[PDB]
Amino acid sequence: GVDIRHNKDRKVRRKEPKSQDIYLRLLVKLYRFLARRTNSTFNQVVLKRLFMSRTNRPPLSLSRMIRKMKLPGRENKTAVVVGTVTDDVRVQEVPKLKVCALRVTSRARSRILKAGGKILTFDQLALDSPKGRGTVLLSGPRKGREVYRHFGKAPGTPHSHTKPYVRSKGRKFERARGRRASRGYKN
Amino acid sequence: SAHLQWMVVRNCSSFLIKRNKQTYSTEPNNLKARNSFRYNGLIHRKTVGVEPAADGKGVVVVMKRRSGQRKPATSYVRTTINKNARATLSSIRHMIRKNKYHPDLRMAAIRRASAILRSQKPVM
Amino acid sequence: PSRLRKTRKLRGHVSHGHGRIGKHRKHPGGRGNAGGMHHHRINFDKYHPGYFGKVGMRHYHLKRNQSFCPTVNLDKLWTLVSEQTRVNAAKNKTGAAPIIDVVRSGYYKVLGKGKLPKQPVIVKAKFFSRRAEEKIKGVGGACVLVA
Amino acid sequence: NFAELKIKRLRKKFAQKMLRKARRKLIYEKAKHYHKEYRQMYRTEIRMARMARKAGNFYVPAEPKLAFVIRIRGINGVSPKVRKVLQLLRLRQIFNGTFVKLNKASINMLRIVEPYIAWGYPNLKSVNELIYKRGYGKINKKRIALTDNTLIARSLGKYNIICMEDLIHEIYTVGKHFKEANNFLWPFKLSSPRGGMKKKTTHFVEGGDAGNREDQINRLIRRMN
Amino acid sequence: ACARPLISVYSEKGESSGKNVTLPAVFKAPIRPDIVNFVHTNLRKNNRQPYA
Amino acid sequence: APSRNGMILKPHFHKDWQRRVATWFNQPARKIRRRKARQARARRIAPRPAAGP
RNA sequence: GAGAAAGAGAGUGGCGCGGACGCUACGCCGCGACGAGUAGGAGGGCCGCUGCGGUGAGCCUUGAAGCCUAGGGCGCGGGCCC
RNA sequence: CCACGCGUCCCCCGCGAGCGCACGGGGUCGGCGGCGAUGUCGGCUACCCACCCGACCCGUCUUGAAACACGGACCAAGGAGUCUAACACGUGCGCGAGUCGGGGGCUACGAAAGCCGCCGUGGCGCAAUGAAGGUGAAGGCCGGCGGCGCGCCGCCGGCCGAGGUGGGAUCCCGAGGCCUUCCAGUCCGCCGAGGGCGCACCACCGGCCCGUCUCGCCCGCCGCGCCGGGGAGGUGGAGCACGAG
RNA sequence: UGAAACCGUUAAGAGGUAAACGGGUGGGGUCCGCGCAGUCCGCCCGGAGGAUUCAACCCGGCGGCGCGGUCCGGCCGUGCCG
Ligand SMILES: [Mg+2]
Ligand SMILES: [Mg+2]
Ligand SMILES: [Mg+2]
Ligand SMILES: [Mg+2]
Ligand SMILES: [Mg+2]
Ligand SMILES: [Mg+2]
Ligand SMILES: [Mg+2]
Ligand SMILES: [Mg+2]
Ligand SMILES: [Mg+2]
Ligand SMILES: [Mg+2]
Ligand SMILES: [Mg+2]
Ligand SMILES: [Mg+2]
Ligand SMILES: [Mg+2]
Ligand SMILES: [Mg+2]
Ligand SMILES: [Mg+2]
Ligand SMILES: [Mg+2]
Ligand SMILES: [Mg+2]
Ligand SMILES: [Mg+2]
Ligand SMILES: [Mg+2]
Ligand SMILES: [Mg+2]
Ligand SMILES: [Mg+2]
Ligand SMILES: [Mg+2]
Ligand SMILES: [Mg+2]
Ligand SMILES: [Mg+2]
Ligand SMILES: [Mg+2]
Ligand SMILES: [Mg+2]
Ligand SMILES: [Mg+2]
Ligand SMILES: [Mg+2]
Repeated sequence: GVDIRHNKDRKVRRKEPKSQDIYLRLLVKLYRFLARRTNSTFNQVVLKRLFMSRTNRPPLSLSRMIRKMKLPGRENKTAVVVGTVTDDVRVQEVPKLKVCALRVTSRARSRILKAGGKILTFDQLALDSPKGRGTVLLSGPRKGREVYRHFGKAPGTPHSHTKPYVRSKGRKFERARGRRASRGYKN
Repeated sequence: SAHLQWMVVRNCSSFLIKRNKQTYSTEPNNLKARNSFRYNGLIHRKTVGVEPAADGKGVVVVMKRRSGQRKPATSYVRTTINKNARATLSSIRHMIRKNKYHPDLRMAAIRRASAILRSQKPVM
Repeated sequence: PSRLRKTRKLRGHVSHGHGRIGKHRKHPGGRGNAGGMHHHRINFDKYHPGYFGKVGMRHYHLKRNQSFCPTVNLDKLWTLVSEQTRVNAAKNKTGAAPIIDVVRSGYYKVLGKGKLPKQPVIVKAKFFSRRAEEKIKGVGGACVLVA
Repeated sequence: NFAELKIKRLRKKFAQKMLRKARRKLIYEKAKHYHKEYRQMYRTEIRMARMARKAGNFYVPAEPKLAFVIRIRGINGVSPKVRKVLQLLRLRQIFNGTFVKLNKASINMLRIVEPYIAWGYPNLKSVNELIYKRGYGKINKKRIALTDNTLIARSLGKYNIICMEDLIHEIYTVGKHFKEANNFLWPFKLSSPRGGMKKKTTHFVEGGDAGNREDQINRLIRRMN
Repeated sequence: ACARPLISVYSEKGESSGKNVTLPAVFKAPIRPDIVNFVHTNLRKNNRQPYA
Repeated sequence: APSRNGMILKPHFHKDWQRRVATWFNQPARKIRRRKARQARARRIAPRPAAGP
């Protein structure tokens, strides 16, 4: 007999992507090699972010791309997301960028290549910098989805600003007893 | 390329057969006849195949050239070796080694040619 | 696909994933949304506050077409008109401001959220925010009304 | 060319061979110095008892700094305050053993688990033969048997513990890096006792095996491994 | 890849003609058996009569 | 018996709805019937505008 | 595999034609610790049934499906092959 | 005695060659002997029988079933979480501030498939808040003109421009150093004290929009009015704060 | 086609703690191994053989690539410019 519990004995991570497309799995076959035979911890983060889900790879937009590139120090540096560099239309000027992503929106490709930057993908990033030397890794807003507004401390409860699941927003749809001091009680 | 069409062929090919907890592959230019990446003959640019001859005796050796990849009729060149068992194997060894032609299959082709010639010398 | 579903793994298990003590009975809590104020009050007040009661003025023959007034923000104002107009506005030394009819794009009201780039405009709309028209004045440009 | 590129390979190989030979002479003379130190430690507590009796006084020897706990009661039906103390003593299975240094913070832990452990003051032969026969090491949180000095030296080189008698010296003569040296050791999987226990449930004072059995833990160790 | 070879046009006698058209870019689109199997699954369910 | 969290909702299936159900399996049959009728009308009014007045 | 952060680094000045296996990378290999279980949850099935699109230049009157068996067997097992 | 040479200054009293034995990173023999054609060899399993040890009949509801609890004589076949709709979340796929033709139309398998784009009507999303009339999501700096007993701007010209603090995977810089005979000595790679620019996210402080309350002064004109706009300070919101559908 | 429960008969075996079961062997069957003088496979040495025989050269064909540092000519660019 051994006095240990087995509740968390199985760690819960991914070790392969749940996707079944072959180009992503060739990227995985490349970065498995580049993560265990380099001492760069960039390749482990790229390998771990290739496994992740669509909701764990949120799209990073172009006006946040350029904004996080306009910080000092990180000039003429390539810059890497693992998700999708979408266009942002509420920005007019666009500097030249060295972007490296899995899939870039066609309008964002036109926007970047018009400004004169270049768009690598990951098999080109491996040839350009195997240890990831001189990169800026970025990621989209992971709490950007609307389902992280329904989460947390429940409504009908003091100091909990949670959007409740309501079938149609109006004045008749959950405004009346929990929501008012006049009728019932306020939270 | 090669690694995409391997990941297409690897579970979906008509040459693959799977029974009795053993996996095989029946493409004509396969050495050791097993489903793997090194041995599959349809995929690569350069490929060695060993077949018994159209005659009862002799070993034909199949070499995939580099130019007509998309051209199947003018892609594979045949050469027939109807000789003694030692010089047949030295011919196949010189063709694979000294031409730098896909050197991982260098011993598997010699094993296969040695297994063909044993079947062609008469039954006990 | 029933081949992938749960019931293919629950054959042989004599309760089929619903328990021996509490059997899978038919309707143990009432049908539907039953018992709002009686025995599911804890759920309807921990998770749907405001669900019971009346509030506000009853408006009988409401027509969603009288109150049609869609909005657009100033940071996507220039996305209405093609890029050549604003490029030529940046290249023009005359000071000829481009004319942008937001109603032609399909937005009646202009609200002002974002930074608006510094070159003039003639923005014509059906309504305006206070901050939107003064952002248009701050870039220097006119707010034309239209009915 | 491969003329100087050849010879500098065996230059580097001969360099590290002589380095390994210097290390073996180092740990040889460290073991000799330890044998001298243990002779002096054994003879001085006889010397000072003799010089106390020669005057007619008494020589109280020092209270020992090192005990060896063994878990003699099983998994089942353990009170949780008794359970957490055993988990911090790393006595999880039945018949595990652990070296434990003594102080007020530890004796009051051991009296909480007095019904479940047998512990006493282990002899130099006990601390030797436990390390050599049943002593393994928590290397990369795995359990690798101590077969060579490099398994000890790679984990405990920065505490200047680089052979096996360095580990034995740090355990027995309880040193500065006793915490690290002992937590290196995996808990000793001792066998069930040959001959047999007296009585598992009652204390050693009342004719049993639980609790403090000070000099008599060595008789238990000799037949548990 | 990026390259577009020059694909020959064959006469009805079998042998190659002098006509020689370049390979269109459709033949360099990505090969995805996942998307092919998914669309084949969901579209072969459309030519299907009811039963009850 | 509602669970932890979700929309409380009003499905209008309290009536007998399986008796009154409109299956659309004649959708391509009507999309052939209309264009056959339309080709016949466009042949019938022979030079006149096919859409009508 | 070596107790000690890092180059079996480049440069300038004083005959015999030979070398096993491998790597379905979803593959193969190496260590360590562990294995109770009802209600329940999840994973893997080269476990099984019926039909459909592909495929095996599949099988079959020189005897398929089914059924029987003191025959030979494989798999922890569902089952399966002679 | 795990001590072995010589040469140099001063304190104190970096490649020697061979063989061999092995308590040395898990067993080998480079050791043997018998019996085998119609009476014998192997076959763990599957057939019958014998013996020792073990051994209550399943399902079930139950705190507890072998129960003097109910169901069941035996066998073959049929036999019970399905389908539609709504919702929620997790996953995979396409596109992406958009997205979708599902309704219509145009041209055996095929009632499929393709196509429309001045068929995006429309749905969802890109904006919230208020019962409602409604309103509807940064600012900062300079020059001029007890307004004086807004050193604080009413209005204009110019400029910077879209928060901060802590933690933060990644990266960037580099005091020094990674030897082959030694010194100077460049290039490539690597390690690293210390220091940065800090993703996502979390916590906190700010800021903006809508409702509400309080305090208070100023501005606008086609209608100078029971008109309209504005600020400061709390507070209510399923908000904004460089999309995420 | 002709299963199962159930039954008749033949053969074998057994029988006083109802039968049946798990673990362990033993005995008897029944068939199988087509057992019943027991494996081959490379390299070397020797002994007898038999070939139209190897190496090197010459001619022809086919193929691969220190890359012809830089041979001539094409075609392509999800490259640029005039
Ligand atoms: Mg155990
Ligand atoms: Mg458990
Ligand atoms: Mg768990
Ligand atoms: Mg169960
Ligand atoms: Mg359930
Ligand atoms: Mg029950
Ligand atoms: Mg229940
Ligand atoms: Mg109950
Ligand atoms: Mg139910
Ligand atoms: Mg009541
Ligand atoms: Mg007990
Ligand atoms: Mg005994
Ligand atoms: Mg429930
Ligand atoms: Mg278990
Ligand atoms: Mg018994
Ligand atoms: Mg019951
Ligand atoms: Mg009951
Ligand atoms: Mg009862
Ligand atoms: Mg119970
Ligand atoms: Mg009873
Ligand atoms: Mg009764
Ligand atoms: Mg009952
Ligand atoms: Mg009954
Ligand atoms: Mg739910
Ligand atoms: Mg999702
Ligand atoms: Mg709607
Ligand atoms: Mg009949
Ligand atoms: Mg009889």
